[PDB]
Amino acid sequence: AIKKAHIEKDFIAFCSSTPDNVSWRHPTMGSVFIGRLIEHMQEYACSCDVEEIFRKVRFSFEQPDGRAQMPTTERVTLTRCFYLFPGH
Amino acid sequence: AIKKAHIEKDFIAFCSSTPDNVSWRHPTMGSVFIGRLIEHMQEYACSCDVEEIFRKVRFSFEQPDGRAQMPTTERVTLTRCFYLFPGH
Amino acid sequence: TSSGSEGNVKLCSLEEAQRIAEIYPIMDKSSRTRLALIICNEEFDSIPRRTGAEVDITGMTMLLQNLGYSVDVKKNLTASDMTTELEAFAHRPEHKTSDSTFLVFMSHGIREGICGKKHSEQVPDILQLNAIFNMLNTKNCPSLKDKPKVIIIQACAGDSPGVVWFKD
Amino acid sequence: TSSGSEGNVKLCSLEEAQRIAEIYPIMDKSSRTRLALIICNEEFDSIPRRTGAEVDITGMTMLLQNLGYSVDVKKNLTASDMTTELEAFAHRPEHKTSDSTFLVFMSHGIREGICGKKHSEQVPDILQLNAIFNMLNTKNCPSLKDKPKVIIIQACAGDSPGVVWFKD
Repeated sequence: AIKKAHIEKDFIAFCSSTPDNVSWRHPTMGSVFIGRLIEHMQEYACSCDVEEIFRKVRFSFEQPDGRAQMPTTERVTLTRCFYLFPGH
Repeated sequence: AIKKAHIEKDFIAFCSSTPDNVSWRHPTMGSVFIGRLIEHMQEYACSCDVEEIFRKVRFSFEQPDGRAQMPTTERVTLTRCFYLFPGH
Repeated sequence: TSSGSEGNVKLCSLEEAQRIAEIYPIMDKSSRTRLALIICNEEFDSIPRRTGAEVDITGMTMLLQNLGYSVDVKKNLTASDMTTELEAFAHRPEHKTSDSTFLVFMSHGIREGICGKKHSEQVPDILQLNAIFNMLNTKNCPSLKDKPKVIIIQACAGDSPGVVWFKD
Repeated sequence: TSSGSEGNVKLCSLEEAQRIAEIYPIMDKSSRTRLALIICNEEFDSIPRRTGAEVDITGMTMLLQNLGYSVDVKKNLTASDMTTELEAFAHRPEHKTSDSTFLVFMSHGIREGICGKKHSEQVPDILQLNAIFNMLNTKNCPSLKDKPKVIIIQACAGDSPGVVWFKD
């Protein structure tokens, strides 16, 4: 027997900046968004789901400086909370 | 004194279906996504933020039938949790 | 009780509110002027009538009011008229004394965006999602800076049924 | 301790795990074969070199491994090569015994999408985000059905600084 399934589901995309806008990269320290994501993943993977971690990353960019960017979550079809449960 | 601010921030879009795909509407009962959103807002606005409510709406569409659609959250720049606090 | 202003929306109690730095601030209920806009296209020139749209209008309007928003309802508009209306909604001074807003778009849809009243395959009349965000952002709508802007869209994103088969 | 397999990622304890129907199921650590792909473009034909990309590769690779994923790293690919590689990654049988995946794209970017190695204003070489989802969805990648697919993109979405001025 065959069953129907959603073609697109359980996706989440996290981009470094909003449409039309730039993303920044330090020539020796690396990309700002990437470094910020790693920092937040290391800290919040244990206690938060990926949607919440991504929100926290956006918040860390809230106060703009000379080099400003606002990371964006796009095309979400997560129907559940995705916890990484690091260590398990 | 002038200060810098993100051009695009604190947005969330909730669409009725994924890209390329259809959304359904009962000729007398109304749109499926709209009716489902109202039902979930009425129930979960008190205890959940808008991102979580929207996720629950996606979950209610998980098991596809003859008329299937997967609502999508798009272009999120919410840096905080948005609770409606209904009654206050 | 459903006889109140919140209607069928379950109430958040004082003990529940205290249980909930990571949240958007809410303005004083007495002074705030919350605004919401619904654009619904039922009657079209070429595309078949959207029967049941009145149920969607009634439902969303009552819900947004229940959550404390003054609701503006506009019907059967072209993409140009929607742009004009969204520009007008962005200029509303009540947004300054509001903590958030809700935009609702309900119409026939394609991959490129939302259909206006005059849309046809020969002469397209489409409002892109990209245009909605641009009119409501910090540059074109400074009054809603740092405030949640929720956009709801009822429309097709294309022609595909959106399904794939799998066996047990 | 950082000497372990999870490195600098803070561990989720057994009491913490129990405190957390609304969650994606996790496969047994002993049997699962978690996969992740990183595509990073550093050297280009026309666009200036992306100095510091090696720090991003090192960082993301170590992090994804720390979270239990076997990481595939591919460098300096055209849009056609990325499509081929993503198709190859979708066909990997380890996905069947995996509970999730992570895709990382790092490159120069424009509004239309991610730049390949041969990209120029005259002869564009762009991978659209729409193409990434299509190759990883249920139709083209049935092995990751009902499983979280996380896509990370480091790129410009255009030329604008992304800022507006406001006064105090």
